[PDB]
Amino acid sequence: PRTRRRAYLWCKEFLPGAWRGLREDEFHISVIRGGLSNMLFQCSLPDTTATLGDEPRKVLLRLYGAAMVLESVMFAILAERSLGPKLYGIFPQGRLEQFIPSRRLDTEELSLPDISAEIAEKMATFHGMKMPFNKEPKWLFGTMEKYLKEVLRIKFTEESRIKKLHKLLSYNLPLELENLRSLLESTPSPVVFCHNDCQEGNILLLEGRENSEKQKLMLIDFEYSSYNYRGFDIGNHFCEWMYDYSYEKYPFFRANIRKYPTKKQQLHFISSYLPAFQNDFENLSTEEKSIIKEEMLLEVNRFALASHFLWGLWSIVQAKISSIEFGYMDYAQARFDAYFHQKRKLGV
Ligand SMILES: COc1cccc(NC(=O)[C@H]2CC[C@@H](n3cnc4c(N)nc(-c5ccncc5)nc43)CC2)c1
Ligand SMILES: [Mg+2]
Repeated sequence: PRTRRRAYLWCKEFLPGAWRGLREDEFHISVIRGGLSNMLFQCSLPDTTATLGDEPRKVLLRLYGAAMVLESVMFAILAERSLGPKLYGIFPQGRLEQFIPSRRLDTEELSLPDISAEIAEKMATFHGMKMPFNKEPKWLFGTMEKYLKEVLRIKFTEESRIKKLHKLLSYNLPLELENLRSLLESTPSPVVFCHNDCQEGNILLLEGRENSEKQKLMLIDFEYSSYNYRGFDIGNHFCEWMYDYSYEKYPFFRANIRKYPTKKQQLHFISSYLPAFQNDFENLSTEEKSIIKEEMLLEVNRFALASHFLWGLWSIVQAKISSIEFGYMDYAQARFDAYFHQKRKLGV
């Protein structure tokens, strides 16, 4: 399109070497993810054109479509620190990032011992770093209260969605949030820099590193990241073991309660997290380690309720406003079913 030109100009003007002197009739762009927001494209030199210096042959273009300062600063910082794709270009419409040869993980891979251990280690790393953002943990209850406010105001026109929403509203979401509030306020959890969306779709498996045991993954997509309770980040990740967003028919996901990590799988994950986060931890006694882990299991199982609640509310608002083809109302109902299931399991 016209879009094609613009993208050519971005690459020509922002990228070094071969790119600088490149013609419009040599530009290779393809869609990776279309839509109206956060569109993703692959852009590349002709296979035929040689590279002057260090310039990449392929880049990823992200377009904002339809807090900008914050996300940009964070992405740049993560690039500088080698915990994210390099930033090659930034502009009002979007950015040019490094193209990492890789694929996203699938849902079932989250439970593989070595994958899970590395995710825990990466999360521990992310959690231990300093970022120029507000350190007060207002994000969790702030976001829930914001989405709850939207939810309570939403009017659907179509009858199907009116009834689905009516069933969700019948839980008494305001009162249930206060129930969650008293539970979580009685559960100490350290405030750390949280990814807040640590799912398979945000975890790259690096090409050529598949044989590495401990270093084959990169966490990406920090758009929800904030200082938050560590319980949320781990609990949210555990919840993600149940949800597979690759299903190709309506509602475009599958939920499987049975796939929530067992006590053993949770212990495996936190056994890998804790030494990467707490430098002393390795040197503690067996009983002290055991005490910490048992406490941490209670912590993250309770914060998993907020994952269900927050993303359930979020998903209701998305049904009203999103352009993505996804069964948002059914996903909201699946999160709320898991919320009540997890409360029954915990006895809270
Ligand atoms: C609707 O189809 C989709 C939706 C999202 C992502 C994808 N495809 C991929 O993620 C593939 C594996 C990773 C590939 N990749 C190489 N470098 C990448 C980069 N820097 N970012 C992302 C990326 C960014 C935000 N969300 C998902 C992936 N992806 C990068 C792109 C192709 C396909
Ligand atoms: Mg994402």
